[PDB]
Amino acid sequence: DLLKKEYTGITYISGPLLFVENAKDLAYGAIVDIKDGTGRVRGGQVIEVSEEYAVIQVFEETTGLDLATTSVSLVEDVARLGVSKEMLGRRFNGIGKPIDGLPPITPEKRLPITGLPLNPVARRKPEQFIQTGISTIDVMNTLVRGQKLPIFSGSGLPANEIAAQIARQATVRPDLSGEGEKEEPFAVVFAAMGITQRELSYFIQEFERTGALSRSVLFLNKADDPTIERILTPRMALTVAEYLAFEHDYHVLVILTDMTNYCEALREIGAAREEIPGRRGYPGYMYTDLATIYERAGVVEGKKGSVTQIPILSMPDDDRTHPIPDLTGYITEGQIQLSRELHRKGIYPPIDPLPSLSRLMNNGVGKGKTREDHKQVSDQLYSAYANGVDIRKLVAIIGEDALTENDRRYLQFADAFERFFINQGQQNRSIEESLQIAWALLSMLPQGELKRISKDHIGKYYGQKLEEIWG
Amino acid sequence: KKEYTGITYISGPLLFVENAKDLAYGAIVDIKDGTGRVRGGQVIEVSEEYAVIQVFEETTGLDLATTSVSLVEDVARLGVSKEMLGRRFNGIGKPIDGLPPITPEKRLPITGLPLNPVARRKPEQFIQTGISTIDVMNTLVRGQKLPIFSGSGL
Amino acid sequence: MIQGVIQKIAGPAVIAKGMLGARMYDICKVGEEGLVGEIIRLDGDTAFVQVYEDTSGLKVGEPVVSTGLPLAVELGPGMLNGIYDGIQRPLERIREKTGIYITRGVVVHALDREKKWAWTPMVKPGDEVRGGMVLGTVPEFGFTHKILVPPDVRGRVKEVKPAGEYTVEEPVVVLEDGTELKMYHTWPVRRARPVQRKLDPNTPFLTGMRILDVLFPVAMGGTAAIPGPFGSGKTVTQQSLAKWSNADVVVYVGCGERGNEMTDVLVEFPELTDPKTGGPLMHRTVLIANTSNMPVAAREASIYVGVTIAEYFRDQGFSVALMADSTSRWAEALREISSRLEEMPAEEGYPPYLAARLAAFYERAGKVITLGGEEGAVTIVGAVSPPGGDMSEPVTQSTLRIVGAFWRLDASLAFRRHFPAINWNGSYSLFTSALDPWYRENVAEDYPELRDAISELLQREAGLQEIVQLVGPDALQDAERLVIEVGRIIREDFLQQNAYHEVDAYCSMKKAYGIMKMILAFYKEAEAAIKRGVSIDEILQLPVLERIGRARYVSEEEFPAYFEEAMKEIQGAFKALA
Ligand SMILES: Nc1ncnc2c1ncn2[C@@H]1O[C@H](COP(=O)(O)OP(=O)(O)O)[C@@H](O)[C@H]1O
Ligand SMILES: [Mg+2]
Repeated sequence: DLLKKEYTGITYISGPLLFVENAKDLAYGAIVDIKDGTGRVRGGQVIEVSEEYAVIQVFEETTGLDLATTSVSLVEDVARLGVSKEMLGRRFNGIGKPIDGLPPITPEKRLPITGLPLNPVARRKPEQFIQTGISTIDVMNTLVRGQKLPIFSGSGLPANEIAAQIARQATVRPDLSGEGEKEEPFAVVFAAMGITQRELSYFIQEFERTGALSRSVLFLNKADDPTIERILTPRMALTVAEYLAFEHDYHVLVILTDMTNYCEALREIGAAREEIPGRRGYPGYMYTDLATIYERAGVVEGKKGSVTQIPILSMPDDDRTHPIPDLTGYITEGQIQLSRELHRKGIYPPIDPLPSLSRLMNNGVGKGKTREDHKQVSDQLYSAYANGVDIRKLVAIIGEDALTENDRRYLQFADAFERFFINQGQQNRSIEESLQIAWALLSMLPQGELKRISKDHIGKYYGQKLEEIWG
Repeated sequence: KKEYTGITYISGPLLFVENAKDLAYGAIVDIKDGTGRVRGGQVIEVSEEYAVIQVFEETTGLDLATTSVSLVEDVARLGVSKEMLGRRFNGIGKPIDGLPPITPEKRLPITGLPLNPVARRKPEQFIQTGISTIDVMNTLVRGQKLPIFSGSGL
Repeated sequence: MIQGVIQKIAGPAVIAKGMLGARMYDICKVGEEGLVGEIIRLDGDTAFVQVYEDTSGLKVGEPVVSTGLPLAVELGPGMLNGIYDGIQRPLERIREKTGIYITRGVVVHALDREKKWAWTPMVKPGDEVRGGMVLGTVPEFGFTHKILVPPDVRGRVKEVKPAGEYTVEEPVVVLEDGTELKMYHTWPVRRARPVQRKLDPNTPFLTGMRILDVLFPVAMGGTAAIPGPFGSGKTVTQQSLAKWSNADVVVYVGCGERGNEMTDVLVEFPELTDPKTGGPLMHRTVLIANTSNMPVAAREASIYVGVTIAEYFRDQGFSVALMADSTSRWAEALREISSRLEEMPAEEGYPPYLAARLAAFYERAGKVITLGGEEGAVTIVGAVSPPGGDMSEPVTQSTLRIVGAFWRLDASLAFRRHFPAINWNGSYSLFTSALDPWYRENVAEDYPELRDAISELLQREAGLQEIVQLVGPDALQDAERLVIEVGRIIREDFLQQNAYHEVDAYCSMKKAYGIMKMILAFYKEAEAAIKRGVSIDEILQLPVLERIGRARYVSEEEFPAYFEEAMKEIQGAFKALA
């Protein structure tokens, strides 16, 4: 209603937590306004309520607050976001306020940002093949519409350029799939958490040059912004994405810049409240908290729209067994892992195919979708590359001159594979070009060693030469 | 004979009973609820105000209104006899083979006294186990403690 | 009944006061909306309730009402070909009552009250009845669902209904004591359904995968564990077991995993064929789903609901296979609840009673004599997800001490796309010796000798790789090179299996026996030809290696001719090489 209720009587302020005693009328999970003695208003959220006292976490910094003049007032019982179709082309901060100088959005609905779980009966299988233009992804780790495919990166590796290239080059192929239906371009929902100015200025220029800002909604939480605001931002972005996808039949692509910062923000609050930790001090419920973010993608039966997620996260000390990559890989449908060793040699994009994985590959490839020899070629490349890597390891112990011809063939295959298939630069490749290059590489090996490829496909496609394409 | 009905706390395997200073430490008790079922338990801490009881089996169906605790025995004792040869027990002396229970020739505390080191003597006679690698190369002597170290699938 | 008010709300945990007289582990209704909760701690006048639904938006002062009964499931006809949530609510009717999202406070009956079933009686007035005895028979998708007396009911028959069509609410048998028996009954999930006698494991559980069926078998009443890191192959292996095993009824528990795999099962299965019935594959499957974004406290309930349903189908004389998608999420949920209770944690933060729950869960499996005199069995396969692939995880170590079989997965084999990626060096089975009389009767008289001969070659190859990594493969003698090559042939051709191929996805026992016989015959012939002075690198150029290397993809009904052709080609190769 028009009424608002005031709460004085704060008894404890320290770090990100604030304590108020006679506040039994505050619902659990409600949003509050904290008013300073100078009139400044800061946000908050109730995380524990009792008839004795209540606990409120503060989004902004606690500078200038005091126990004599501060007051707390209720905003709403459930955290909600006002969403509209007018949001396309606007920029917002980490809590949904405009920062582009334009008037605020006139809401059409007010949706809870925590969301609701999708019914497993209401889902359907994602099967539409998406062509990203990168041979290491399209052929060996195929991405389909409705998948969660995070990128596992290091400290100095170019994950942002790969994400921008994917967003620039992604398209479906109606002619191969037989649908015949053209598409409108993807709408991009961009959520940044703790991003620096150097990366943000690159992303803004990349989106400006390709003309994608007219179809994009941006949520920006910079590195000098308060830390606790990072809890809200993925939920706001995914709420807007879900509304656009399942209410107006858009095809939404979601990019989350750094989940490591989100996990650090979660760990700070968890250690403030003294939860029981998991590995390396992170709270024990981090698997559940991450699950409510990733599981908001997919495809819904009877609806045209879809949500696709590309989270980006940095592995500390390039460790795959850190809790953040481990709990991320236990939820998502695969990952794309970059290699620092490939980056040192000048290969771009430095995607390492052995640790990479795509679970939904079998649905969107095969006869009548891309081509009948996709999966067997993908498997044969993996086996041959693994043998080449093992021979590389053995050479370092026994020396190169002791190799037989069979091992030298695999060594040269691995070298040519790295120098030609992975290393492609900024060029855009169709799936047919990638398959042609892959078949050209496999022609170096003897015909009798192609165990995983059927003999009819071998008779149909074997016998190419790589040098004719470039010379 | 006496029964205590002052239960004040039930959580997990523990329960607290007030005004129960008469129970000895380590004593065995039985817990009776409203359905007539009887459970077992052990006193693990005694104080002036209450005692802490660790309950065998689950605590499903207990409540703070009707539960009562009685004393069974001051210390855990076992009745032993020469008729125990050829019998199977469940780990607290209750037979499981279906035969009638044995009559006790004595009742002994299961926590035994230490042996006096000056009363021992040197072991000097062997046991034939029937295994060549044990009898010949690693012979077992009467009075020895000789463990076997194994693995998961062995 | 007991009625109280909310005192404190914090996440999934609600503390209510005024609840004197409430009993442990009873079901409570929380708030004005009526969220389902369970009491886990009594302390003076208050009670501690864990809520099976999201608690956002609740306020202090709302009523709390205790039903006075523990968590129970409805057991009866109509459970096959359906999908249920963690506390047994049919999702396909929540889909009708709500949108595409799952909301709070939905009350649906587990069994449909409107469907009419064809009832056929067996008892007559004047009969004595007892728990476990059969009352009648109702057809269901080609099965004969038997209506059973509840295990604690005893009396004498007064009157029965004649043959006809009735719903599950219609009383069919009225006793002299006055009790009325319906087609269904309720049973608490935390109590094991009683049996008459446990039996010995003497019948193999056929999974269709060569390595598991041959090298590490599991009996019909056994238990197996499959641990491994993420992206190793647990889910695909369990779904292959659901597709191809010889169990009559399959129960699948999706504890804390993705919803896309449940959608895949819901879509793909109705198009498939039962290997032994001929009808649709979905007619024998029950799905219990609790995804990762669903509430945490419902993860514990789903396991008990699934094992209780599996035990119920055992009492009718069937053999049931139960698959638990991840038991590590159950332990994580127990750890999450324990943080609110402020208890002292054990190693890795788990509550100290974690090992008791897992031991009590695997204990329900086995082959029994039912109370009605029939013979049934339940076999459990449980997946474990260790953090970071650390096999010294407390859950893994607790599971390792009670399971009869252990199928360890490896990440290094999964990187190079070698599937099923079972780590041979760290896997074992304790059911191998007891199944030997069955193999001789049903497969071949010399099958255990062939299996042991294959194991000897694998062990010898494993003992020689410590030298190859030191001095290279070319420094060994001729026989050692032959052993290495035969081990590579075995690894590439026998153990490997593609679960997505049309033919290779399912392999019978006799086909595996034939492949092993071919491999051993080739090994013996090559060993004999080595003594004649023929070099090892000459032998591996033979065209008979292609015949062995592609015997996987031969169809089941075309294999007998291929086997006899390959056995003659083996003689045709080595008798003309030198
Ligand atoms: N027998 C098999 N044949 C072919 N591919 C397999 C096999 N087993 C696993 N895979 C592949 O390995 C990946 C592992 O998936 P999944 O088993 O769902 O992960 P997790 O083991 O972590 O649950 C799958 O994407 C699948 O493509
Ligand atoms: Mg899985």
